[PDB]
Amino acid sequence: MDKNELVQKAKLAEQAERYDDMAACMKSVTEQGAELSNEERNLLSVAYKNVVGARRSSWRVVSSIEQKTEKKQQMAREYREKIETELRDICNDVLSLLEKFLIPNASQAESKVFYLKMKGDYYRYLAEVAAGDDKKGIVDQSQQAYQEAFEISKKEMQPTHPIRLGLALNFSVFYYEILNSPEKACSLAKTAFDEAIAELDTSEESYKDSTLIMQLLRDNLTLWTSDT
Amino acid sequence: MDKNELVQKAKLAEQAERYDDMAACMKSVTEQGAELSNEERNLLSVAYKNVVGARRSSWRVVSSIEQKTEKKQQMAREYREKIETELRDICNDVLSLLEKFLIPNASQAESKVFYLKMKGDYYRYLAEVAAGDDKKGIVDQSQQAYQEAFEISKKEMQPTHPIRLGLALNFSVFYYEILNSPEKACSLAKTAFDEAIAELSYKDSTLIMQLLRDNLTLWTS
Amino acid sequence: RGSLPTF
Amino acid sequence: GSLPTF
Repeated sequence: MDKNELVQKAKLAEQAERYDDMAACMKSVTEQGAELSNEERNLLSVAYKNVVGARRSSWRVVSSIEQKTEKKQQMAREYREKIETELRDICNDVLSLLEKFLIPNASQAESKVFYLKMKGDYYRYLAEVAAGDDKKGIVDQSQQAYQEAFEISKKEMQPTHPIRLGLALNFSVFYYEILNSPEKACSLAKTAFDEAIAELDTSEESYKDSTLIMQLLRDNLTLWTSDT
Repeated sequence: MDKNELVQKAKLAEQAERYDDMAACMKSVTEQGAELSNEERNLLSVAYKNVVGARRSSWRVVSSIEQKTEKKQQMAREYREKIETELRDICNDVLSLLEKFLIPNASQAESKVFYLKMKGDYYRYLAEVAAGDDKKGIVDQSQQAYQEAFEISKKEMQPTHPIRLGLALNFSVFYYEILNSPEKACSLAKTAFDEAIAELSYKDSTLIMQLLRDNLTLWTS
Repeated sequence: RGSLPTF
Repeated sequence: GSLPTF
């Protein structure tokens, strides 16, 4: 099975909303060693976001039922752990591809910031369902991946680049939900918004993507300050 | 396992929207042999409706890409056949549970008409993908179950009844999309709507009557 | 969007 | 509140 045929089946799977099939196709494309193109890198990101997202949504529901209810309590607990496993298996697959193929092959600063942001993303997803001594190590792994990607983007990217703005959006989300630091979250999002606004006076062809992330940066700022 | 534990695990799978789990749990409940209660019946209907519905949506997309195209049409074809196999396996599962358990156990007319309407729906789903001489037999199987449920619902069930109205909605859809008989589909939905107005759980009934007239507006346009 | 949904 | 796929 050649790479160009795996990619086509992955694009067909995205149209059919068959995201488990999409991730399996992009996983085999990545495991061939060749550096991912811009399209293939997006296909892999979209595939695993939907795959991990379905279990994330399922987890928050069964976890809330387990908390908000004896015999029925157990079944909510046991079912939540089954989803929790699935969730952990998906993240470990992504972080294995990033550690073994994606990050080592990233020769451009744009690709490095992308894969390093995604590494902090899936360590954050693990932290959402983590508890105890294990949780502390995962959270630190997520903050180190975000903080790294933050500093190549600050030195190699313009303030209006969608990858830099998207990383600042997820990094600030990490600070609010994972570290429980609303001040560091609001400061990070407000700085990225204003630096991009200041640069807007002096970007092209990425109009739609950057302005959408700028709105999400201000949306999160509005909601977080309301929790004074 | 416990039937109550299976039902409550199925209820858990719905809130998590893990419909393959819900169908597997509800399939085991049906296989125990006892007549399903109204709650268990709706959980089974909702389960397989979502499992086959995901493949139906995927099939329409990949099949349309295949016809609306050389090399790309090959993979689009191969992908549709893979989805078609998944959809065939799901439909054969529901029809087997109806043939060996659900319909024979149906005591009330309500329990009946519901399960024959189920049988006509999942043969109609098979007719959406079937081709050749196999399609002719599948289409007649859907109409047979649809007709039987319609004659029983006409005798016992009130005209404003949800399942009687819901069966007329799906039967009219069968005539329009499978048999390509719009005048028959429009007629069936019109008398069903008009017979319900003659009588006038009202919220469930009036939603289907809106859907029946909604299809009438579309088909006559 | 023609057939019956489950609400 | 995180980044969507667009």
